[PDB]
Amino acid sequence: EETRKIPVPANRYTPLKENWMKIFTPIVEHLGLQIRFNLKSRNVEIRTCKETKDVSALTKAADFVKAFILGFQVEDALALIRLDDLFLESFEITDVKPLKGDHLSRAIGRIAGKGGKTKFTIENVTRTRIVLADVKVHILGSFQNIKMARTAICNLILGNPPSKVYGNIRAVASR
Amino acid sequence: HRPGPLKQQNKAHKGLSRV
Repeated sequence: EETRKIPVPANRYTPLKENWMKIFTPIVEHLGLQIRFNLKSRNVEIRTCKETKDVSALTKAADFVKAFILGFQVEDALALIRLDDLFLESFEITDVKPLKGDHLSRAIGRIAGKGGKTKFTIENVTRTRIVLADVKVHILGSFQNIKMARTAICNLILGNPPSKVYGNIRAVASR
Repeated sequence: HRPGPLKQQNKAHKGLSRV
């Protein structure tokens, strides 16, 4: 038997309650794995059974629920199950420049943009999914798309305006 | 042409003797 434990934070319990159906139904139907949610230790527990094939699905299944722990939407992690080369890379905003106080919140606002649209635009440029924590940034996609999204984000918080990075990333996506 | 609100323009910082 193979054991995977995925931790859940305190703020992720309610979206896990509201999205549990679309979490166990993809696993229990076509991945052939047993899943439960240990409330006593607060862990999503995944183990194999007698009806599992292609054991790497287990690994992807863990990454599946890991994405929903990190804040990603459900169907993106469904695409993580369906596709074969999808990865997530995370870094804090202060991991590339020392920002304090109101500067850090301004960096958060520059990543998100007004209405979220700037972040949304970068997604539609790079075919990736970007989730902002309080200070951490998580990018889900393939390797080169992760690199383009990470370069766009690192330019956005360097001080470059969202319009300039917007135009540059919308032009450089034709390669 | 007049740039719109979306265009980034920062407010300037203002700093003999009588004999």
